[PDB]
Amino acid sequence: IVGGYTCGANTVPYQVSLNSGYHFCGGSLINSQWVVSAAHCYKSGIQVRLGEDNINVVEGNEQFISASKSIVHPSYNSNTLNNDIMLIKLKSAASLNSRVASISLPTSCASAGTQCLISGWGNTKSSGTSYPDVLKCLKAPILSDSSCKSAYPGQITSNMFCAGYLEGGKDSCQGDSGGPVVCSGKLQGIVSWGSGCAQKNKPGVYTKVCNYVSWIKQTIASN
Ligand SMILES: [Ca+2]
Repeated sequence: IVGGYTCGANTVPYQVSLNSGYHFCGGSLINSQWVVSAAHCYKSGIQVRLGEDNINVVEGNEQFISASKSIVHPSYNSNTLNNDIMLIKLKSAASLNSRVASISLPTSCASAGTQCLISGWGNTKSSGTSYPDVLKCLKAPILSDSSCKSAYPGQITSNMFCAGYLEGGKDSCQGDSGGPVVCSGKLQGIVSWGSGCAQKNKPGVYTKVCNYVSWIKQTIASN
């Protein structure tokens, strides 16, 4: 997160860190046994870390649970990042409490102009590199489809939306991928891609979660 703020410990209780020896992506807990993340975050050997603030210090609210199964979206295209979504099942159910909690799925697609909360442990610099230890937060609006497409000609599909600031300075970044965009208490987005971070006229591009609720629900019901 570039240009955001320090969330505070466990203020984002659905935020997970995906760990393969080191943090490499975010994710969102959607029930006691399932996490949603970005397909481009896929790898084997994932451990899900819940209850994290400082990802380098055991502070007392963590749950570390290995993944039993990963499901990349059937139509994920890594070349175009279309359908950049994946589900991860936990080997055991997380213990849910106020600091570890699931985020509701949308019942409809949110609108341009809605303010959302984006969070992650990604890079905090736009021309440089500094990875934080504690969770960073950004409040940012969904941008119109037309300004999104104008910013990224030939690249924005019906499964993507832009959020952030065309003036630059405030954005998600490398290492935030897979994490949440939450608007009015619903998971509307997954951190997916962008050109650099926090650059003028290059806002963040997010997986449009509302398109995937039927796939998420039926996948969870049968796995
Ligand atoms: Ca920790």
